Amino acid sequence: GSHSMRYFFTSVSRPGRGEPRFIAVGYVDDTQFVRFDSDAASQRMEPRAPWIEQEGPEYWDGETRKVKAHSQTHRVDLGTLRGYYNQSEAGSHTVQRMYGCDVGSDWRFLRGYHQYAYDGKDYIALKEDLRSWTAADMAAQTTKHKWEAAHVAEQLRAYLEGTCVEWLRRYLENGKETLQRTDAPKTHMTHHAVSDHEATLRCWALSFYPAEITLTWQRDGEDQTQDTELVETRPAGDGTFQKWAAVVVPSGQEQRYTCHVQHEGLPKPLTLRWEP
Amino acid sequence: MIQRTPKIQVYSRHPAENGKSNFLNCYVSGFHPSDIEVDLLKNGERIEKVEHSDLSFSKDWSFYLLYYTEFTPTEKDEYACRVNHVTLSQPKIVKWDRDM
Amino acid sequence: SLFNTIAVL
Repeated sequence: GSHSMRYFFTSVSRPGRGEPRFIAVGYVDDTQFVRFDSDAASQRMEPRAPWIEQEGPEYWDGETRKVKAHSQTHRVDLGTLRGYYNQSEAGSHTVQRMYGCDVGSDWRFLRGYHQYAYDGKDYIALKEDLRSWTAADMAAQTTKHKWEAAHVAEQLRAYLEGTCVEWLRRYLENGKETLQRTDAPKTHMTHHAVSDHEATLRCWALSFYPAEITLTWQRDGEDQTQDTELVETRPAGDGTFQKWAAVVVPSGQEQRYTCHVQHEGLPKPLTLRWEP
Repeated sequence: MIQRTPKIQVYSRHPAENGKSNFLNCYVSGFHPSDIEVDLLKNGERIEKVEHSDLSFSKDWSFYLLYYTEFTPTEKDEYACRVNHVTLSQPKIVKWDRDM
Repeated sequence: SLFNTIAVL
């Protein structure tokens, strides 16, 4: 299928004392593989998947140097932004950045992105052409004009189209045993008497990867939305995901209802029915 | 300065069986800003050995974190997650239901 | 692998 490499960066200013807290994490698809935390003792980029551990010392050195450079850029930006928004030095503020690349099922470049937020709202983003920027407000507009004049996008474009893809492909192959494996949902149904006249059926999808999944209930072969509940997809902690969906039904009518499960790991969708 | 209140789920990693070791999860998501206090509780008391995931965020810039601990469920022990955040006028407690 | 040089605002 398609794949992506994405890096996420957060920097939170600390007005009482010291420098901004900075946290960076890197993902391939739904798998975290590296982290940096400015408050950790190591002051190094750290592995978070086994397959990255085979990278040699020059890798770790270079990623550490780069991530620390990123932390400084975010520090400077927090200053610039407090000035653009005419904010006092007293409050804590946040910058967030995400960049990366997607490839298609042929592992060739599909799209690149580079987005920035301030205090949890869009600030500036690279357009899909990778040559110009979209600014959300008049402060970001000043950034857009500066970056366009300076051709900030051209080295970034070359990274997103070239370097990013080359690394993503390297990781996919070195991480093959997990990154190229789908884990189909392990499914089951539970039944819970609510009263003498109504029951809850809960359809479970467990231990799947990647996280994208669809669970739908049908009654006599038509989609049912009322009297249902769905939870957000949640991490199990072991790199896989969980979800459930439930429906409330008249006792004795359980067999009318089917739960339908769609996932990349399933060549055909699964249908579950309470007929135990 | 947008603020968003956290969603909370409390659940086990594996189907819970009394006397079998497991992991108790508190998943907090949808929140902004990122400073958040999360404790897992056994019969009301704060559990000491709790780890958490590295801070990341969703497509709408809101933050998510997994807090977890090893535990061994029993018939009578109650577990919960307690969360405090600038958006809450008091800490929110969600009890673990083994069927959810 | 990270990008080598992110520019400031």
